Amino acid sequence: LSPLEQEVLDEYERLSENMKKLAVLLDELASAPATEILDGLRELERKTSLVFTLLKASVYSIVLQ
Amino acid sequence: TLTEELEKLEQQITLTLQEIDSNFAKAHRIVTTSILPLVEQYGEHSRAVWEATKFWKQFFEASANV
Repeated sequence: LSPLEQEVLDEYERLSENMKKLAVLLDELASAPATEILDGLRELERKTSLVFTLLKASVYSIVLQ
Repeated sequence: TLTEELEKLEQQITLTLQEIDSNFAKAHRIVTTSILPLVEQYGEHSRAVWEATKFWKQFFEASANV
C-alpha cells in the first residue's frame, strides 16, 4: 500500500531525524557547559570560602576565644 | 633670732598651705573645666560607632544562627 508506505516512511523519517538532533543536541548541551560549570564552581568554592567560610572561622575563633 | 625664726617659718608654713590649696584647686578646675564634656563627646561618637556596628553585627549573629 502506497498510502501506508508514505505514512510509515515519512513518520519514521521524522523520528530518525529528530533522534539525530536529540543525540547531537543533548550531548553538546549537557557536555559543553558541564566542564565550565564545575571549573567555575570549584573556583567559586575557592572564592566564596574567602567571604563565608572565613566568616564562620572568625565567628568560631572569637566566640571560643 | 629664736622667736624670729619661729614666726618666719610659721609664716612660711601658712604660705605653703595656701599654695597647696591653690595647686589643688587648679587641678579641680582642670577636671571641672571641660573634661566631663570631652568624655561626653567621646561617648557620643562612640555611641555613633555602636550604631555603625549595629549593622554588621547582625550578619555575625546570622552566621551563628545559620
